[PDB]
Amino acid sequence: MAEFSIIDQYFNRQSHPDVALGIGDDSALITPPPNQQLVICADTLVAGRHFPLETSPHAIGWKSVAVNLSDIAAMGAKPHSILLAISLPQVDHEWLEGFSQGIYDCCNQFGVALIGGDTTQGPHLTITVTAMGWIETGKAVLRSGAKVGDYVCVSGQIGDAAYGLQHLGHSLQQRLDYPTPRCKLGEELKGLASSMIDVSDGLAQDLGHILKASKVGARLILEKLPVDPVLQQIEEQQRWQYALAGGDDYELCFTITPQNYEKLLQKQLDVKITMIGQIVEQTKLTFEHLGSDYPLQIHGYQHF
Amino acid sequence: AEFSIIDQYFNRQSHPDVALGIGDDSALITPPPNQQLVICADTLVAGRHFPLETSPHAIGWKSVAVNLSDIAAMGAKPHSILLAISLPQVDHEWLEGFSQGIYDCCNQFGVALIGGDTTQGPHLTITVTAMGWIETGKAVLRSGAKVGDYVCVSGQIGDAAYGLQHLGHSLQQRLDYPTPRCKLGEELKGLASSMIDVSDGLAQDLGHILKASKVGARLILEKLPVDPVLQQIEEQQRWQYALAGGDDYELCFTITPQNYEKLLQKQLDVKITMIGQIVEQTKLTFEHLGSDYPLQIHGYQHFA
Ligand SMILES: Nc1ncnc2c1ncn2[C@@H]1O[C@H](COP(=O)(O)OP(=O)(O)O)[C@@H](O)[C@H]1O
Ligand SMILES: Nc1ncnc2c1ncn2[C@@H]1O[C@H](COP(=O)(O)OP(=O)(O)O)[C@@H](O)[C@H]1O
Ligand SMILES: Cc1ncc(C[n+]2csc(CCOP(=O)(O)OP(=O)(O)O)c2C)c(N)n1
Ligand SMILES: Cc1ncc(C[n+]2csc(CCOP(=O)(O)OP(=O)(O)O)c2C)c(N)n1
Ligand SMILES: [Mg+2]
Ligand SMILES: [Mg+2]
Ligand SMILES: [Mg+2]
Ligand SMILES: [Mg+2]
Ligand SMILES: [Mg+2]
Ligand SMILES: [Mg+2]
Ligand SMILES: [Mg+2]
Ligand SMILES: [Mg+2]
Ligand code: NA
Ligand code: NA
Ligand code: NA
Ligand code: NA
Repeated sequence: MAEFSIIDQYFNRQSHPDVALGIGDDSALITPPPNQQLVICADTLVAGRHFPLETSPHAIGWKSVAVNLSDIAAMGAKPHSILLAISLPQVDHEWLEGFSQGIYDCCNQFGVALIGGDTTQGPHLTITVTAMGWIETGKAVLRSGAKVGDYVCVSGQIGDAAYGLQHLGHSLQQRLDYPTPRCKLGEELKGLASSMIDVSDGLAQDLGHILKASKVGARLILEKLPVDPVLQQIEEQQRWQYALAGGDDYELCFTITPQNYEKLLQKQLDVKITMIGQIVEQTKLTFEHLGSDYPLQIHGYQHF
Repeated sequence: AEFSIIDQYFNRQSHPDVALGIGDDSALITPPPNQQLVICADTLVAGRHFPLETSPHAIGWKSVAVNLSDIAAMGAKPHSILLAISLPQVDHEWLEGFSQGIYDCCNQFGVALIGGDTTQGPHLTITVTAMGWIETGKAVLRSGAKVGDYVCVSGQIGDAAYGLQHLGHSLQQRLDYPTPRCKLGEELKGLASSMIDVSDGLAQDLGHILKASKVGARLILEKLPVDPVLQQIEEQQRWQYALAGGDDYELCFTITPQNYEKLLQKQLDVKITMIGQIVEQTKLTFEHLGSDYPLQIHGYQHFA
């Protein structure tokens, strides 16, 4: 079984009616919805670096899609379709069946179509997914735009996936293996959030991209960070390391005025929202604990 | 480090046809009116899609070229690319040459680099996503070939496959620096009845058209456009390079006699050769000096 049978056997379910031309030709074709901009991103997952080597093939496929839908959500946009480029050393039916199942389970959960890609042989498992979304023209939430006085907020919990990586077997491994892209929240933040980013590297480092892009600073309250009860029971130091520098969260961190935060809380959401601090004028990220300044040194995930 | 790599090598101005380029979670494109998005992605694996010692400039060039080739194969105009690279080491001399190759190909064809992803991985792997636009409904597909249509191919075929086995020969330039036939693809909109780019080998790639169109073809072996160097080698090897070599990135297309006459009236920037015609019998056969010529051909396939 070779390249072309592989595509047909695992990556060629019937295309959505809303896709002008799916898998089968030199490119895919999409008809843009009217009065909307294309939103596009791509992220690579390297075996043994973005996930443990023994990660289940289903989880590998899920996360490959999930982390890229998360980057669409971080813009306020609605995801539409993906391309899948996979390089793998060996043809393993069992692995490919479970991997394609994770691809399609994530796509199906968020209404996304798989419309093309590329399948190659290479010595190390390497997956690049390109994601495409659409957004009302002009309405994208940027990493710039945060203003002094805006609240700093984050969805869900932070630190779960990082704790899980260090405690494989623990229930919190599910947050490492199966992050949830906050797609509907991202769309609900269109027109409310003044800036936004998804927490892939670590909350402090990813907030920092907003602070640099907006030429502002932020003061965070450590005891308001939303952590899992398990992390609430570990020592404070390691708890805040996990929460602020763990990464792999794929939650949304955003800024928002107090008035728009009240409108956001009136909405029906599928995820917890926590206000964790405020944007300030001084161009520094600082931490507060029990009403006093808390010095804290911290580094997020960077390749190389 | 990762963030310095992007800023130093992959962050040239955006440019004008791009609402939001590099620096956010996704890129933003305002679609031109009355046009469909054309999108594709191809992966290059070091030591497999190019000799390990290929210059970084040629690696960058080809990474873009092979993807513009799949846009050209639809009759579409290329617009922008994303670049996903997994690198074992940070090498500034390599990165300078590679990024220069990326941009030299983009600049030659009016294409913007609007985003991507940079990761560490044990083996050099590059996936470019290419985006183009086509007047709605006017894409040239792999289906559509009709009995009586001529089979044509641009340029020369076999050059790159010869160069790969004769590294150091002048024809290595066609391996290292294929030319995507962008303008020709555009000029075949409304003229070609079907089209594919010849990445795997003319016989196999024409085979994809034959299967999608439910027709066959008869090719005239002495009409195949080969380099003078291949004209001087034994004819069996000549035909294997020409028909199963791959890596040509020429356009193979079908066209009515009537529309072929119109194509010739255009001032084209590449040679065009009529090499045979579509027939009812659903087989690819070869003819040489007026008689059937049996030929066993196997084009490129991963895991084969
Ligand atoms: N893993 C994949 N998932 C989805 N579609 C894929 C995948 N690999 C390839 N494809 C699709 O299968 C078709 C054949 O792929 P390919 O032979 O690589 O095309 P080309 O030779 O034009 O680059 C294309 O339509 C491509 O987008
Ligand atoms: N090699 C590259 N070429 C072009 N753009 C790139 C490349 N690598 C990353 N980018 C861009 O740099 C920015 C930051 O990348 P990254 O930190 O990986 O984003 P994210 O964490 O949201 O996935 C993005 O805008 C991305 O599109
Ligand atoms: C085996 C293993 N080691 C380490 C990690 C942690 N990790 C890997 S990548 C990463 C950051 C997210 O990946 P990146 O490539 O930076 O994604 P992007 O910012 O492009 O979305 C983290 C915290 C992991 N998930 N698995
Ligand atoms: C070192 C090396 N070995 C072999 C080849 C030949 N080769 C590699 S890939 C390929 C076909 C084109 O690659 P593929 O991944 O199938 O591209 P696609 O069809 O997706 O465009 C050929 C002929 C090469 N260029 N370099
Ligand atoms: Mg092609
Ligand atoms: Mg990224
Ligand atoms: Mg990302
Ligand atoms: Mg391909
Ligand atoms: Mg990152
Ligand atoms: Mg992001
Ligand atoms: Mg291709
Ligand atoms: Mg191929
Ligand atoms: Na990305
Ligand atoms: Na990444
Ligand atoms: Na492709
Ligand atoms: Na390929």
